[PDB]
Amino acid sequence: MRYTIMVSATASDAAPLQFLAPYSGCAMAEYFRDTGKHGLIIYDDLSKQSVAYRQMSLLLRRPPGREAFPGDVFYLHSRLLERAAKLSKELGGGSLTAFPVIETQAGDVSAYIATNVISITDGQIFLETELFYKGIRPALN
Amino acid sequence: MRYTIMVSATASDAAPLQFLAPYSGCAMAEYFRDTGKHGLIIYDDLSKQSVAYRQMSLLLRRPPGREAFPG
Amino acid sequence: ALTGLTVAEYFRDIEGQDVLLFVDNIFRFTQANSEVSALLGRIPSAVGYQPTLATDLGGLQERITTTTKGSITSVQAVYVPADDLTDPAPATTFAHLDATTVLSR
Amino acid sequence: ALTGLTVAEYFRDIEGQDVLLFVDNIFRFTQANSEVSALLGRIPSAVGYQPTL
Amino acid sequence: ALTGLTVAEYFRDIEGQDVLLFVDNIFRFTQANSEVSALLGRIPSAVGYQPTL
Amino acid sequence: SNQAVKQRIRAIKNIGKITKAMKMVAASKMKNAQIAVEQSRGLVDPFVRLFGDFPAVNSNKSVVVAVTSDKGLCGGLNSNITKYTRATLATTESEGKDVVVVSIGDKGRSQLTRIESQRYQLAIADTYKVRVTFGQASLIVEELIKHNPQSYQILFNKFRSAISFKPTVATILSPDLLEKQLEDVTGNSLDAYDIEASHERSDVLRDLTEFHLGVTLYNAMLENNCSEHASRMSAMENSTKSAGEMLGKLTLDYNRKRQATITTELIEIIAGASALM
Amino acid sequence: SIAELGIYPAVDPLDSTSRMLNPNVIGAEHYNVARGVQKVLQDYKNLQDIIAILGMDELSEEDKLTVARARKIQRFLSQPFQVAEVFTGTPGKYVDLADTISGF
Repeated sequence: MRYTIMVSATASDAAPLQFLAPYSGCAMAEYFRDTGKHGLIIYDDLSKQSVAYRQMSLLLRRPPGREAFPGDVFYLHSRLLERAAKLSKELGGGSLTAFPVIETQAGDVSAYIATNVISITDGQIFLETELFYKGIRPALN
Repeated sequence: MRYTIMVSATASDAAPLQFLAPYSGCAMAEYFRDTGKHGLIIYDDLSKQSVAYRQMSLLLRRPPGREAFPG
Repeated sequence: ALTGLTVAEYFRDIEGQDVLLFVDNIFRFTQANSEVSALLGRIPSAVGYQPTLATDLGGLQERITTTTKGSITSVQAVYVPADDLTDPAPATTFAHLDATTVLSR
Repeated sequence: ALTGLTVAEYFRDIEGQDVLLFVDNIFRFTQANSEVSALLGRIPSAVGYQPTL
Repeated sequence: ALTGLTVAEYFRDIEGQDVLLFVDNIFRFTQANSEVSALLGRIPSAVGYQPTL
Repeated sequence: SNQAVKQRIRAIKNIGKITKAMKMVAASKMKNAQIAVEQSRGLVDPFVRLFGDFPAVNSNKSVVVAVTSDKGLCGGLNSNITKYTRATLATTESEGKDVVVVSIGDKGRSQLTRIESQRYQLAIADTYKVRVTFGQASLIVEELIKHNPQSYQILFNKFRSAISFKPTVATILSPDLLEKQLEDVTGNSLDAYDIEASHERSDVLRDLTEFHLGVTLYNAMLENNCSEHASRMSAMENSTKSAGEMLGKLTLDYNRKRQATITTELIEIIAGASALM
Repeated sequence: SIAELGIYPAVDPLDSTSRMLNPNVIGAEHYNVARGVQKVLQDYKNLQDIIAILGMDELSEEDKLTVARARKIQRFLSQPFQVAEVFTGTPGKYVDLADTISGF
């Protein structure tokens, strides 16, 4: 915690606070990216930022799409995870590394929010549930 | 081509033109039915006409039904 | 389910005890909140639940914690609709559960 | 995607030569019009897309 | 279907006899009601049908 | 479509219950056929110490027998020995000899004419229907002495355990033209025996290799019958398992299509109520 | 489903269509190799469920000839790309059109 910021928007918080906390956290870590330093960010459960943003859109009477998600639920994570960059030497050379976390349901990586972030992020660390109960931990597929 | 009419409302055309082109083509083909000759009308992508008719009807604010198609 | 919490939150915050709250069928708490959001005209989310499914459950379940004065421990009976664990009413409920006790015939 | 064609349409119509147009994810043209069309006051089409897809 | 039934209800009531009524595609009676019911100001029921199905 | 997986689910749910029944009938058949293999295994070995075991002999006529199963859901048993049947009918054939090919079981004729079409002569089948007896194997032996070869080759799967079934080649030399000639090693190896028959040694050997042929045929098709029930007990252990994993992936995909159907039907009801209200 | 088998480019050969796949356009023997490859891959696609639950050892010999041929043309449709050398290590291969017709 000497190097960690913790931006928490829990389950009891209002849905616009859970929608915002990935952006509030990424602005805090972009301080280190922009001043030449290096940053790590973990948005644990971007699966739950989507449900907070689906709640705001459906309470705004906005027309829903795949799995009742708004049409801009791609852009929600898209403009968030594009801010994790590696800057040039003329901009400082700082970097921000993102680790978004998506919870699937039955290993379904072809879900809507899951496939959205797979087309945003560079890599993918798929953690398998059958390897996890066989004691293989970290249960990396 | 000496026996064929080609009625062509392509994808760049307005949705009312693709909605009406099956009827425009049938009315041309109904000239041969009504004068004792024989016609053969082929409505290629009648699925794409109903997509144009759904578009034209959701914008006229007529309320959608199953797969957002009109009643 | 909020009324049963408040009786249990007194025994935690004022009496300073370890309390057992039994929510009999947490699924019927979900589906009764899904009914009142439909009566208030709100547009339902996926499979038919309220748009505030995670924050209605989260508003209930986050009052069941250990504070510095005592704790509420909650034993909640879990109904699984259509024998589908990926349904949003158990899949949001399972985010909060710390243990399951399966009673089999 | 329309700015990209206008560069490519100039070389086709005016310069009159063979060009290659690589458009990475022309779906993102369709998805972007579907985000705007929720706010342009339209009844949504099938699975949530704009009526003029 | 209501016109074809009235012709048979006359033979049943006024002439008092055993009538046969063959109705081909009674599905279309319900289908044609649903083709107008959205324009009659009714919010849709299930599979596409009118609430008064 | 969403019923196309609902009908596919109940189909694979019954395959995994049918092939769990076929596995347990094959396990009950294998336990009471195992008690007959060892009682048949005894009579085989006084002949192979009296007549030796000479598989690669210079015969001029042979009858090769590949004894297989009748039913074909046993899983890589009946084609395993036709791999070995061509492995011996290319090993013996270095001298231009005659070969008559005989198969026991319907899965043998259906796979021997695929490799060996012209020297195939006889097909025995429906052997295993009630049980395998010695009187049945004696008649099957007798039409192998209708042809008068210099040798016989029997190809069967020997029931070692419920896991291993090593394919065996069993060889019977026919009596006074080739059996004693392979025994002509420093005089004769058969001269030590004092023949207490009624007629001569060349005539007791006729009765003895026919008895040797009927015993190693009865044991061949009794070893192979329960090497088939053990192979059917594991071919339906991979089937009940694979149709339970297929049913697992099919109920998960139905439940995605179940949930996506309720959201689709609901969004179309909200979009139609919002167009009016 | 093709990419998880490791076949790259993960092209579905029974979903990829062209208007150039026409015997008057590409030629007679190019068109026949292409339709011949798609017939072996479709026949193996029809055998996938019975191979899944009964196994390889229960098909006909005529069937398990095409299972082994379609498993060969499934792998042979894959190819190392010259732009994938940075994360795969295998050098890329520009296959000529005559080399893939007579190869297939």
